[PDB]
Amino acid sequence: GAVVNCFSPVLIPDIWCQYFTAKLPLFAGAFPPAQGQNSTKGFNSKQGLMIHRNQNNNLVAPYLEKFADNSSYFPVGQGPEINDMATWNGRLWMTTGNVQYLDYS
Amino acid sequence: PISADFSEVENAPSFLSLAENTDEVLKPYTGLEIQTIITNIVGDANPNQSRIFDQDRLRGNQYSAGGLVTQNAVSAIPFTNLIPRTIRVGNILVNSANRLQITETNVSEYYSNPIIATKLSEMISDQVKNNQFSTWRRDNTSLQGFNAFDIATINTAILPNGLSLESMLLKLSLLHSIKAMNVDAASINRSQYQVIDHNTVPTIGAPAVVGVNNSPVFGEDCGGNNPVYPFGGGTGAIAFHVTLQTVPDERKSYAIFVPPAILQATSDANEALALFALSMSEWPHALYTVTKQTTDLAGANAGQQVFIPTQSTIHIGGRRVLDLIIPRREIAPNPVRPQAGPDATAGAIPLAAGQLFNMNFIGAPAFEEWPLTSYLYSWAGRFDITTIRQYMGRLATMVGVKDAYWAAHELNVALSQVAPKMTTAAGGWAAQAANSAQQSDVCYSSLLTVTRSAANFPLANQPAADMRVYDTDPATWNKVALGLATAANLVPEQSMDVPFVVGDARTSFWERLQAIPMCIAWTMYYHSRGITTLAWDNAYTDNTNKWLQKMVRNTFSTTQSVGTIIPARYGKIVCNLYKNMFHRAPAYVATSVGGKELHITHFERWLPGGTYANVYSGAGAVVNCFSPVLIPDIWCQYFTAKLPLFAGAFPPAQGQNSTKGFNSKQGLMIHRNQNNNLVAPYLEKFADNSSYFPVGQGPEINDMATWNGRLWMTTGNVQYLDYSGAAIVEAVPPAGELPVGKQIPLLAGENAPIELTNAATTCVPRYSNDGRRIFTYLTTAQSVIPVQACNRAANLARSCWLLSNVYAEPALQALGDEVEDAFDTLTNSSF
Amino acid sequence: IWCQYFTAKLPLFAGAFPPAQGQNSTKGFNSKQGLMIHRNQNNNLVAPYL
Repeated sequence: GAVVNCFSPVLIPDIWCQYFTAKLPLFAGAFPPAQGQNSTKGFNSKQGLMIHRNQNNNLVAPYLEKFADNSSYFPVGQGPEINDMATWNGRLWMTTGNVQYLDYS
Repeated sequence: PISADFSEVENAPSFLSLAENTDEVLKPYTGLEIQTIITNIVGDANPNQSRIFDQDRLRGNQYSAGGLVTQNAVSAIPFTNLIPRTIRVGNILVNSANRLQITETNVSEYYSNPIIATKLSEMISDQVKNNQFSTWRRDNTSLQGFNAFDIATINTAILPNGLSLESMLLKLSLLHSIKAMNVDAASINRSQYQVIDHNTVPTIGAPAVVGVNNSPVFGEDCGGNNPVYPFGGGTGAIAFHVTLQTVPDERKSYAIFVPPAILQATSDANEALALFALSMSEWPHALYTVTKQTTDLAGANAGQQVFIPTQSTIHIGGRRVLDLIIPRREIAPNPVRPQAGPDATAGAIPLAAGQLFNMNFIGAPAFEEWPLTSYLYSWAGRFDITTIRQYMGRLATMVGVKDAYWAAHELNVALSQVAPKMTTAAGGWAAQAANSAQQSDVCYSSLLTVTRSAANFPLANQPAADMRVYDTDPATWNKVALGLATAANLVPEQSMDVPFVVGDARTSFWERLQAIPMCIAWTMYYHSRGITTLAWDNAYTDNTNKWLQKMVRNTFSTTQSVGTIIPARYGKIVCNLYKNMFHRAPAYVATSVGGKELHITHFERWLPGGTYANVYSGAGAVVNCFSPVLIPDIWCQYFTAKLPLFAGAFPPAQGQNSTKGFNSKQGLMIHRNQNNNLVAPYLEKFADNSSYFPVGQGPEINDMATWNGRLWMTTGNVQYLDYSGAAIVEAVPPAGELPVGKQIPLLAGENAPIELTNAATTCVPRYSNDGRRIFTYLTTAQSVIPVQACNRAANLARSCWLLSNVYAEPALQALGDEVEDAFDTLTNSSF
Repeated sequence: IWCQYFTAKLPLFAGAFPPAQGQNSTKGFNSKQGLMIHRNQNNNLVAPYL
């Protein structure tokens, strides 16, 4: 019963977004079936992304977008870039099962 | 700019060419120009990464006269809006034995930008009203929240001034600058807790606590929970009406419409009634304090000092009784929410007072007055700067608040950033002692001593006014906040068009840097003609020398034309010494005589009455001479595009040639009086044919010779005597000692300035109190190398800073229009 | 100084810090040459223009 206000605002699950939509964006797409060829993959630096890998604390992050002064703190007056490659890739790691939401450091 | 060699001391612009009129439109001085030199931030915005706490001073290498280089020697930023009402004496905190420094404005209504009735106002008169003259009908054509008999008594005879949103927007520009001290600890400098109380180290960690009415000395808790006004003992009265019929029969013209655009379902929505009632009434309603955990120099005695900011000591308003008319939903006939008032709650503070508020009274019945110092005391811990910013954005949607807030903001900076005077010493870094008048004696950026209070608080004396500011009248506000009138300075905008200073954490850092070019412009004004400090103090009515009365007469704003302010002569000299010297224009407001519309800056609205920027000696004694010198020179040189020739960096010793002078090839001559022992520099040709100025003559502006006079009193053993070598009435420093900047505590690997490096050498005295000319003398034995340095046959070893000149172009983003954000490149055709 | 003085053309990263001649002695390379300051998590320590 505790407040878990660390996500973006959700109110309805994924299937209502995905089954009712004619043309749906990339970052909110259904996960295709498990045991198939071409099943479930991600987006690496071939699509322009970069990995963070804070491996000193055994703790690595996805292939996310390039920073440009967004690394630890955002600039006063700027926020997160619309990137669908990296938001797909971030929820691709939230579904693994032991996920930490920590920091640049 | 500082000098690389003597060939750019010599080829420096003059004073008369740099005080000329300019026709360029220049960008505003944002305060980022000093910032991108004295800190690690050059590029862009930084939330909490950039530790502004440690980045609070001018840093650089120095070069002594003896050929040695000092590595990391620092000069303090010499301006703060915080007077330490608890002083750390002997490593421990004690109460101040000093009165509080108060200012007072001269609020009056002047002919601003003209105003005209709109199509809505001509629609109410022509239609509806005029058409009730045939139908025997008394119907209600209610506009948005008010009766038709409330709009009908306001769509009436209009005053021919036009309103200026200046007093309410300086109060909004002023409580913002108070309530922005509690934002963080690594966003506010530590030097500005150390400008007056220099035996003090504030801490990263606990932020400042912006309290209210809890100062421990000389009253100043003006009703700690039974609050009154600080200027005049009294509590005021506020009443929230729904009609003009309830305002009893007495006031009814003073009644202020609260427009329904400032209160929407976007915020707390009832705090905006307190920002409205605080903008429209009176400043200060209470005496705000800033309490911060401080520690001594080594760090043992961690306590909490109490500060009082300077902008909670500025007496502005004169409206103590407010009657606010509230929008009544859509449309309803006349009647605890009797007639559908949205709200009127008391606050968040419990406030055991004379009317005895309990914790938070929700009450809007018909008349039922509250106090106003009580109603604003309850909303005194809630006015955070984000709420003030969105309130400014709700104001900007209905009136034009872009340029008027910036004029009111550098009015705030003009009369809020306040600096301690000087101390005369030989080398570098002298300060004053603890628990003394001299540490707390303090000046404006206009080289003008801030008056402190005479008796205990709340005050019945009401000292002399310092600055002419305008004000919003209620009667024109009631029709320009309602669609019934409009002007050119009141054309509405968007919340994107709110200035960059509003709601940002970096205001206490930026506002103390905006005040430095003000004191550079006034410093170069007062040093071109050297009239010491005595022939400025008692100069307004001296029957000797009609020239001097004309100087002090014209400097101040004591003229009028038609019912509006004529700004000062010779304050446009300071304004042109700002636009030419900095390539950035200061913010004006509009005043119209009739048809012709002209501009008045804080450079042109000061008032007479008050002493000038005195200098103290090492033992605390007054040394009223030199010229009104405030901040040390390198501020009046390095942060400058075009500094006139008499103020100039002594260039570094490069080869065999370091520092030279100006001789009879430039039209100068040596004085050489009665006795053979003391000789003077190459002064003007008029200096030997005067000895006393004529009654309409003063010191001729010569920057060949003012340079050549500070070139001799840098030697370290001069006397300021006379045409004949006799003493003067003015107080002379005890040796070859100059006014030198304030010493703050150092850090690791960080040095003090060495020798005439944090000093003010430009203040050459040239005009005594008696009207007689002051000559700087040397012994015949010790003037051979200065005279031959003037003749370019020798060199003088002087100390300097090892910095370089950059002076970048303006940015014009300043963290206030980051419209690049991806969700409005696509909502861009719809603007 | 062995890897500098006895050399016809020493690449730019190895270079003598020039002597203090006037007011200018030794300078650096900023974002006009395509560089930037690192500026990590904590506000206390900053890195050069890498």
